Amino acid sequence: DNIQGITKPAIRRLARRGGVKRISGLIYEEVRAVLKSFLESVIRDSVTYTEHAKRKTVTSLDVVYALKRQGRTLYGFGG
Amino acid sequence: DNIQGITKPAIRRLARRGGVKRISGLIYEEVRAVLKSFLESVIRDSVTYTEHAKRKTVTSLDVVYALKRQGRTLYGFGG
Amino acid sequence: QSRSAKAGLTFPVGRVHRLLRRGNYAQRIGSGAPVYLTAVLEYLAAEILELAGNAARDNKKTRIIPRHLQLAIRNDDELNKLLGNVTIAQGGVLPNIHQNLL
Amino acid sequence: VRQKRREKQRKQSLKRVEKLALYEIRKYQRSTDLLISKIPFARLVKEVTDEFTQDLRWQSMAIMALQEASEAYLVGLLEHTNLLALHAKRITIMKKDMQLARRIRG
Amino acid sequence: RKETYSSYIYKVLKQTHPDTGISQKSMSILNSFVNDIFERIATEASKLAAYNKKSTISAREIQTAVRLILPGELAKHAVSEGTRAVTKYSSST
DNA sequence: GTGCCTGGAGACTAGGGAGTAATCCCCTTGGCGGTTAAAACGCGGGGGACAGCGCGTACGTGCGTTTAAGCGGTGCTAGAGCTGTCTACGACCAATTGAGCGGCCTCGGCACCGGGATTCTCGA
DNA sequence: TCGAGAATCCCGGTGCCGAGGCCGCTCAATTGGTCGTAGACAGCTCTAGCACCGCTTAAACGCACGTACGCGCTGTCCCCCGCGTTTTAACCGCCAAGGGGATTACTCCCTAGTCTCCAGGCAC
Repeated sequence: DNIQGITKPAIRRLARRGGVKRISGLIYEEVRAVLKSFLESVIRDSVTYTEHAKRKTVTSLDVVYALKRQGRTLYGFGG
Repeated sequence: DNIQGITKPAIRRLARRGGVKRISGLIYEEVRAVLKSFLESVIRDSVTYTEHAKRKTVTSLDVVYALKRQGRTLYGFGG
Repeated sequence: QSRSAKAGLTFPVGRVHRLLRRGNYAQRIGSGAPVYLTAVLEYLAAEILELAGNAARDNKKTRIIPRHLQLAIRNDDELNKLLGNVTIAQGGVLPNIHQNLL
Repeated sequence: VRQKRREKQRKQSLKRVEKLALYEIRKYQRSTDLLISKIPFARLVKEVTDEFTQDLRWQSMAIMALQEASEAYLVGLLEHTNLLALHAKRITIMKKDMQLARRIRG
Repeated sequence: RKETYSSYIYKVLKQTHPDTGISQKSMSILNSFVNDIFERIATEASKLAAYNKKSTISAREIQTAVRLILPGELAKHAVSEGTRAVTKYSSST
């Protein structure tokens, strides 16, 4: 069981980091749901990248190119 | 003035296209301002395209290329 | 004997291979590549023309208008994933009054 | 002047034959054509191009594509602000409703 | 005189649904759409070719690009159509 | 600081783009009339925006407890390069053909226009 | 009451401009012998993730005060809105000048290829 890898005070401290003070109880489960729907496309795109690389280990440059294709470019892990 | 050429019933019919029941009297000036801002943001690129090309006609190809550069691409006028 | 008549293709596979060659994209293009490009463009064209034919069928007009193509591209979640950002000229918008105003 | 006679005949035909706000929403949602008056919009985009110009010409189809793209962007922003307006328990929209969608899009 | 898909669009329209007519602006919209998705798959195939040391664009590069861009049902039907046409091409020269 | 391997720097010879003559030439920019559907001024209003109250509950906050879980080690395990070695492998210029554009001519449902049958008024 | 004649409902004829088809054609699509060059496999190592747990260890689970405020009701208050009325410039047609877009191409000039010599650049 790894669907509860994140915990409720972690989302609470992330809300204090952003500026959300008062949090509802459904917000943590909706955050887990939007994390589920958010990571899936980029990770399956990295699986397509690794299939293009015809190997087993997912390399970091494939992750950077997948996040560049999705529109979520990250700086510091390639180039 | 040409910024007030899009009058009040024009924005009223636009809102009725967009499904509004009742509208306020503070909408129209901000609609005209954001329309002027969007027109400036697309026209600057659309005229740098025609200024590079040794031309003075702002061609439909230039405006569809400037629209494709800024995300919102149109279909039917090239490309 | 063209490369299109070697597989029953209709989209111009030799012209598409020419635009891939002299088109500032890459260096080499394999022989199995532009037939597959012709295949996927033919599948997309067949999908959008079948959707336009259905849109012309249920709207009692025997021709294809951009409103039919707009209702084709906007009433499908796979087409909203593919081309949910571009627009169609004189296509109009989606008629959908929200439930709170109703 | 046979074109003028045909135009007068068509104008006479339109003058004789062709000639609770809930109806206009469902009416203007099935319309396909443009909705902004043409030559004042052309004068406006001529004034906008005067800021970043030189006698720069203008094709008519380019101004048509500009009018279509601007109408599409405006109805997109308006359809997105209607949801935030009704979310704040406002059937009547306000300028504060077209501030968050102008803010969180960028 | 520009290389337009218009006759090919009318040809592939006449095979499955010949009863529907086609206008000019809608046909130009179709041509611009197929050119847009063509250049998108072209730059994605060139990008994936320049990624991992394969300058030759084979069927592998463009099938990875089709699996990359399209959704799951669309990529499944597209890879089915592509495998069908590449068998029909490599069989009949 | 010290350093050797290698992309960087660069002139000479084929060989393909640049902008200046040249001329159509089509699209446009500018203005005159009309007429008309749309823009604007105003006026009563009523329905929707807005302030305030009732409340209760559920999260702000704190406390006992478990509960993985983090930091550090290290073998187990199995996935990522690199130099040889050989095979495919996609392009180059040229004769022949081709198939979609330039401009032309033919249908066909939609809107306008006239008769056959029916109904209304008067006359015979 | 008969009958002839005028009005109208419904059926049949005809412009008409956009969809469909077509002859002429002319710079690209096909195939080809060749040819420098990508590239796919393999020994071989080396190196990064995984499991167990040695040893600690803050942190979440969950229950209990308590009060801030989300939702709903009640009253307020006024601002766009339907509507009428007056104005006004948009659209259309048309007259007119002309100005950059498009097409042709040549010396020249800047680049692909070529070999030759040297100063950058992360590793020790």
